[PDB]
Amino acid sequence: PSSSMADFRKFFAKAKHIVIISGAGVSAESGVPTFRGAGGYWRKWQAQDLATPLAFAHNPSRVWEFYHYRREVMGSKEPNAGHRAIAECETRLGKQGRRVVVITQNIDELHRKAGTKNLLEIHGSLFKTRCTSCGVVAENYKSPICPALSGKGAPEPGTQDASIPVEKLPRCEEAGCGGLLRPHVVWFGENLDPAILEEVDRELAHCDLCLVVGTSSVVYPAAMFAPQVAARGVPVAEFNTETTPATNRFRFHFQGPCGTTLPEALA
Amino acid sequence: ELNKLLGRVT
Ligand SMILES: [Zn+2]
Repeated sequence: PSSSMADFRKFFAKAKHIVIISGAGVSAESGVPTFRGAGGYWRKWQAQDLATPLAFAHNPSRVWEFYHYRREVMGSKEPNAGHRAIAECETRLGKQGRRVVVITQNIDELHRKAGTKNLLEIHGSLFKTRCTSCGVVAENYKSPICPALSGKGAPEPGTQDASIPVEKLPRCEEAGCGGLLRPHVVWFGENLDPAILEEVDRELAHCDLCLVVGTSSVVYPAAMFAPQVAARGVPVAEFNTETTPATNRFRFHFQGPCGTTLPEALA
Repeated sequence: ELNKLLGRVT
């Protein structure tokens, strides 16, 4: 792939429907832990170990400690220069009748905090719950999410399981329900939301320029979205700290922290 | 239906 910013900027000046696909690389630049690399653990586990219907079925306390930790950590995190350039570009182009859509694998809401309005959160959100009895999905920014979790969730190896009984984990507040809540986060082995997938398929079919930003952690189907666009002849620009297994299918590859490359690219 | 699945081949 090319690293000609001048060539990318030519396409950028004319594009009417831009899809930006973001992965954890963009969150790591704001210091948000991801729990996925070689070496990236919470206690003795990684995200793929805890973000699973198996972990929740067998140890819902532990899975809640882990998402509690992640919610509380966000308290003190801010969107970075890459989130901002993406949000500013959306705003600016929309005044020109041009469309920018962000499809994000991230669940941390930093794009939303930066001002991105056209945001498809394909793996859900740290700050949503879903009731496992009635299925209602609700916003929840409470700190702590329930009292039994106050002080829990510490990441250090050695840390004991809180072992909170299911009755004192987060519970649905809908009148007449009382069911156990779960994070409204898509786990490994589960279906993505069919409504969101329809949007994603439609946006990808219309777009005339695709950006792929901080997607070194490979997850399906998201890792297929940009190859699908490139396979139609549409230019794809990858902004990442390293190459990925799909890099050789894209038109552009710009190496470096997204925070350094995006502000220039999207000016 | 389309599932979330970890990429392993690399
Ligand atoms: Zn309920």
